[PDB]
Amino acid sequence: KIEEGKLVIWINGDKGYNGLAEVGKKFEKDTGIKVTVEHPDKLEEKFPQVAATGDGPDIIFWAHDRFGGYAQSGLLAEITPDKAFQDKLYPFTWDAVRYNGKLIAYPIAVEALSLIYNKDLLPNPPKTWEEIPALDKELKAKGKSALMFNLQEPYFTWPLIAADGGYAFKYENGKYDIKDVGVDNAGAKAGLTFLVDLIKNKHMNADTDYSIAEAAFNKGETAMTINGPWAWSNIDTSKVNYGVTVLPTFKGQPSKPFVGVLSAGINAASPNKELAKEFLENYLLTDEGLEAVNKDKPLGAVALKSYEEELAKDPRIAATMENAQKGEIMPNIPQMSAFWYAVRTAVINAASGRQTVDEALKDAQTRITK
Repeated sequence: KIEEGKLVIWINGDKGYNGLAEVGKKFEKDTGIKVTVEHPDKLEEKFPQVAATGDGPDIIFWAHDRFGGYAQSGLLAEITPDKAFQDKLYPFTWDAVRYNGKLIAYPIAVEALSLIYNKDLLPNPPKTWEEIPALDKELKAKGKSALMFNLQEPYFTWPLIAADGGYAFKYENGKYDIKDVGVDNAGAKAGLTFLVDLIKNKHMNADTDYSIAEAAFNKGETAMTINGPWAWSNIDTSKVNYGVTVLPTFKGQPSKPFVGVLSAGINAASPNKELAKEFLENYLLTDEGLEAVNKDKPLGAVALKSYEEELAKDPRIAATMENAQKGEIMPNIPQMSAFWYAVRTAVINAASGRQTVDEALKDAQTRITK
């Protein structure tokens, strides 16, 4: 029902929680206050429950998309970083941590899709989507295929659909305009159509899913794939000589993948708000703090400029941040749930011929703005 005089922190089991425990130890010796870190199962489902009764951790770490609902219920306190501290992190990350204009969490890390290719089959990866058809016919002459990635889930195909104009919800003046949806505009249709032409002309198969695409790439059958940092581990084992780079352009516009920002929020019920702020701003969000967490489990690309510049020496991390800066911050509003269902159906329908491109998107759009 509080604790007063200490800090309790929650973070998921797949993150560097032992490394975060170490930043906590440094805090205790410099100030005398104890910090304890915990990683309970399905913690993102528990928080809403215990927090509603005035209980739970003082601060919680999770992808920014879930904090929208939390803030809606008044579970998060408004943070007060001054203009100077805000200057230490890339500007676009702050747009992922606000509900109704108010800052409700500190950005930590950044994640997004990238183009991954086989250097042995393709020493020069394509810069454009338009080039792919010809590259495929060319590689087929030796028994290989150009590209294979998950066509079942919209999170994986949106980068292409969004490239020339698509977007979920318009973001402006620090707020999302629930009525300005971009799924049936010219750009979105052009993108979905190029995707459908790939399938019809036999360059891709409508059934291809996550596991099927990963295997083909790790088996050296296909020259490229589209995936996140969570897949690098497996490619390392496959022994394929791969590279991770900027996504191809479409109609000269950059592909726009969704961006997930690991963030730290403060319980509105916490009697330790000043301690939390001091800890997060002056201990965790420093080159020394993120390094400690990273050493445990890689954070990937980070929001802190100074440290990201060091990390950028790894071309894979440099690519992740590049595709992220060119991508679309995932909206944190409730209406976003309607988006997924409407778009998922639209893409599966167009790929199967069950429905045309122009008609699939029209219906999705009508559905979301409903």
